Amino acid sequence: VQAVAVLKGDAGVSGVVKFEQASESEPTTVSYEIAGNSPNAERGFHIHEFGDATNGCVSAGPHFNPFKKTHGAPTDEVRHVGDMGNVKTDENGVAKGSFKDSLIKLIGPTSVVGRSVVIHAGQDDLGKGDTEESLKTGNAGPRPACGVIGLTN
Amino acid sequence: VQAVAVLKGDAGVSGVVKFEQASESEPTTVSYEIAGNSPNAERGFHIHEFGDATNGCVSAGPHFNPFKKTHGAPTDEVRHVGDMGNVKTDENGVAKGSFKDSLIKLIGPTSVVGRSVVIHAGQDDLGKGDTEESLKTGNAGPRPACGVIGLTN
Ligand SMILES: [Cu+2]
Ligand SMILES: [Cu+2]
Ligand SMILES: [Zn+2]
Ligand SMILES: [Zn+2]
Repeated sequence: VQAVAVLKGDAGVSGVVKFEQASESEPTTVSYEIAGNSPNAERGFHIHEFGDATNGCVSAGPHFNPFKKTHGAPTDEVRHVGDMGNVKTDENGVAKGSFKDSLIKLIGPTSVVGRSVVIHAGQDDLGKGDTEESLKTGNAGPRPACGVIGLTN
Repeated sequence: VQAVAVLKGDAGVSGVVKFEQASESEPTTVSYEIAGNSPNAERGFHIHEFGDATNGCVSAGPHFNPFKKTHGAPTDEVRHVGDMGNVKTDENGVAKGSFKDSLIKLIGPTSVVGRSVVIHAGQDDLGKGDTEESLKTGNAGPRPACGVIGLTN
């Protein structure tokens, strides 16, 4: 199964995020190409609960957290399903790469199809900051771009 | 369960389409508010197979037709699942209304979540025209606006 999200916003940030999972027990491969970010930085990358674009990126809601855990790093045992950490931007402000993830799924009760992908304006503290907010959002900041995850061929 | 699609394009057409279904056997209520259309006309309204927005409204693919039937009217026995017919625009070019549909579903194997909603620039001939194209698209024409159907609260 394949899915894709086109990140759009009004801050000059945009990109494409592709998802791919063969079966439900298999990990999902996430590939992304995002431009318009600050050069040479880390930017929070997450899947938010709602694929609602009526109110910009705001209506996407909180991080997809069906298991009611606190915010963390993709590699943490305790993290939100939608926690993809930080993406690295080069000197031209382009973030590009891919990775596999076992919590994010395109099949089953926790499918992210129809939900949102959000790129933040700030760095994700991975739930290590000493603030209550660290545990919810990772203090990643504003959401310059987002896209609803849709099915593709 | 509730879902929504925000129709965007570069032709001045835009709107919001909301979906609502309590259980899978129940009909889905579709509500829509679209502006920027030709005044006092009929415009093809359909759910296309892919929620792929990488290539404008083109990448949304054909009408959602899991049962491999020909194009028809919402009331026809033989129609594509995604066949919502024509929406009527007033003197200000606004199409607004709602209806229930038993083929369109937000739950189950034929869920339209993650797929696309497309408003056309032309009138849907409801598969009555005498052209082969009538049976595929209804000769509805160009796709000025579309949106990926996402989950909401
Ligand atoms: Cu986020
Ligand atoms: Cu159509
Ligand atoms: Zn999180
Ligand atoms: Zn059709």
